[PDB]
Amino acid sequence: MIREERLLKVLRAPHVSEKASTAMEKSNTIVLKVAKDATKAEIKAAVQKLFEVEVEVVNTLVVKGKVKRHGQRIGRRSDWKKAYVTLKEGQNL
Amino acid sequence: SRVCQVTGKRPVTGNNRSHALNATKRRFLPNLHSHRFWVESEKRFVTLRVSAKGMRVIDKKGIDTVLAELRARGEKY
Amino acid sequence: MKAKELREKSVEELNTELLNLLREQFNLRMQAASGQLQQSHLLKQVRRDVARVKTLLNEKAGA
Amino acid sequence: MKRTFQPSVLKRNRSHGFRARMATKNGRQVLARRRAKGRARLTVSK
Amino acid sequence: AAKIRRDDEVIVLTGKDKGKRGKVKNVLSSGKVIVEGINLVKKHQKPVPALNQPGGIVEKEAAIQVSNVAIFNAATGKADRVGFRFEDGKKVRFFKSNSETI
RNA sequence: UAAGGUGAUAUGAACCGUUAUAACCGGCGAUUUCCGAAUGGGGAAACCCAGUGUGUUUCGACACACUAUCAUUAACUGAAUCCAUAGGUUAAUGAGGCGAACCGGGGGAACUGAAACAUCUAAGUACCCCGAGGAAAAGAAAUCAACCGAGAUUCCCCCAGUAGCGGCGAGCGAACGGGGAGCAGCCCAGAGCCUGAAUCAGUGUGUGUGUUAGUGGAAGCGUCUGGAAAGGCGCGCGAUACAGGGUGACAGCCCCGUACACAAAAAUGCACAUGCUGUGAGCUCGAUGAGUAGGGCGGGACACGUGGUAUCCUGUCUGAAUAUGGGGGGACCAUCCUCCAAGGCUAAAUACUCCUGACUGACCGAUAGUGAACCAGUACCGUGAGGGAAAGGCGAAAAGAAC
RNA sequence: CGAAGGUGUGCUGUGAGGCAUGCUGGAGGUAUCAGAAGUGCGAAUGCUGACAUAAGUAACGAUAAAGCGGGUGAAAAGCCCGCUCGCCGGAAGACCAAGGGUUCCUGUCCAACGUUAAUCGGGGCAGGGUGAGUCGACCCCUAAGGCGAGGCCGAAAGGCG
Repeated sequence: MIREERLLKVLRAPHVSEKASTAMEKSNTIVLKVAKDATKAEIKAAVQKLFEVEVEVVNTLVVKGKVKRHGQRIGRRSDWKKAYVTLKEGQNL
Repeated sequence: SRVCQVTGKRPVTGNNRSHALNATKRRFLPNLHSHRFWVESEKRFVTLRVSAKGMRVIDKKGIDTVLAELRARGEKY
Repeated sequence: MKAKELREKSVEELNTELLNLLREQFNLRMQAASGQLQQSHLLKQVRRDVARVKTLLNEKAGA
Repeated sequence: MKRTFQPSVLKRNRSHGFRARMATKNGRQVLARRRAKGRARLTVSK
Repeated sequence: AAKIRRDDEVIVLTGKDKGKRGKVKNVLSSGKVIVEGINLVKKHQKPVPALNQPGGIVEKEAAIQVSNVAIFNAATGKADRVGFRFEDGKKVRFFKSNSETI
């Protein structure tokens, strides 16, 4: 099918909120970080359903977790999946 | 393993004793050979690894009774 | 006796489960990433609400 | 000089990894000893 | 139950000023109560952004214990101990040597 | 049970709640990602790849369930090979792996001692493996005794470091008999009367009794020192409660408590006619476990090192009588006494603590006590198995020093 | 109305020792008589921690040397900018695989690491940054080799296939 609205829990944060993200928003693409087990078709259907805008293609990259912690206590941030949602037809930006 | 399959004879470990009573570990082994016995009721030859005492037990008791005890124990015949 | 869910012993709980996920929990996530103040207890309340609805779904298979 | 340690994750895993330990009963005993000791890393390859 | 309520007119027994009487503001989980105007102390506030920008030596009430704080009695002007008894599941705190329910 | 809460370093922000429905604690549930016996195939742990069905479908596909190996049983097909087996496929049941100590069995050392060392010892010890159970093993005489008798097994104290074994060296070391804890005996080898005929095991209840949250719980003021009184002083009260812990210094009467009385929706462990289901009473007659006892050869265990060596197991080769009978009483024979091997089951006294709760200590107090009082099998070191630390105390309250 | 501990003083006994007291300390100490010992330390190339000595001594890591002007800064031989000078150039240039794992980029800081100072850095603290139908892995297939249903063998474990 088109994947279910319950299973469309992939859209976590709508914006990475960065200079690169705003630059490719003002030119062409929406940048947002989605899930850990999402697929390209899942993010495409999520954008087309949860937003009103149709989507051309989705480009996904997995971001590693930073350590970012001192010497006495050692920690590691969570690995997160980013997507580059390209939407050309039917866009307002 | 070397099992008599009728009488259940097993390798048993012992000692070698010399004239000066030195002790060295040795193994006592059964007299096992693979023998086909003719079973009339099954109309076929059944091959079993058996001892000499197991063969005399077969000659005393009957191959039918021996295979019945074998089926009771569960070992494949 | 500590908690009462007689308002959700009704049938057709899947549609309010859908309304709790779509446009409510997703909207709280988008508004929390944008930055809002009153959303903070609302995420906890919505998560406990979907937990209650799904336990009643596991109770009655009629749904 | 070439030193004794030249690292490679494939030979490291295939020698000292969890599947290599669970293949043999002595490696299973090694993992049992490390679990009984309470170590954070039972398998050091993974 | 608890011998000390959220808002009860209470009299301290030991320390600071012994005889003074106050009303309970907050009861903490450590066994301590903040009572109005008893453990007056002069803490120093740092410069904080938005609120408390200049800072100061502004006063606050410190924590005093439920052991040191005792329930005051209006009928007899002295500290009174608290017992609780009722036949129903709902209990009532009763004064000792006065048989009056708080 | 409740007026306070949203676990800790850790403040904050937004909130929830009245003892009548916040949080907290207990019984019963719901969910329980992935790896791991891992079990759909694979694999370099937490990853890759599927197959068959059911349902939907926006044709892009999506959700869920099942699919490992072995053992037993049943069904269907089925070779060489005519019948029949072996095999193959499906279905139901069961197993796998983990775990500190105790237990039974299978293998089983050496350092060491003999002032060397080889018989001997260390020692059936360490270790490896298999198998369970809350205990395991053993167990109702082919047993001791000595002409009187005892009457299954286990464990404790004697006997007793005796008798004896021993390069008669080092060393090893009983039983008989006595005092105790605990203390019940049964079933098949076979048929009839007898057929739930007692006992035993499973299964929700009934009652008593605990367990897993809890409830109430007595009785102190004034004054001096002091930052603060629980201390000094003076006068009271409780005590089936003066075990203990904290509170600004040492509290029977400030708080939590304790002695005492009470309480369990719900689930569970022990004890009845348990209701039921199965096994199976009691009487009569009959029998009494064959490659077995025993023997030769080689070993092993009995305190017993083959010696005059009885007893048990048997790798090997043999091999009876069969209640007109056989075994034992420490070579062996006669008399006498005693008991019936070659089939099984069995509580208690017994050994142990990974864990749970309460209490105790002429036990330790941060180089001590666990390696670890501190985010310790952590940091580090090694390819790995593995090794493995250092590190406690502000104050009563942060009032943690505004300017 | 000041315990144990610490630090001086005085007195005393033949000795190990004891008593009193000033200062520090800010909560314990336990005559006398018995009782039990983890009961006394200068040594063991003793174990652990602290700190001296040599001593402000050797050394500061390829002899591919640097000089100047300006800027920032509390401070400049070392940082940035610029002009000269020198070095490598089948590398001391550039790109992968193994390996490492955030060291990459930007803003800030100079306590500890930089064998000196440091405004600087592969250092501390915050944000960022890795986009694939065609490049690799995954997947199809196989060599050496591994595992191996059934099987053969082996006290058990297990060995071979």
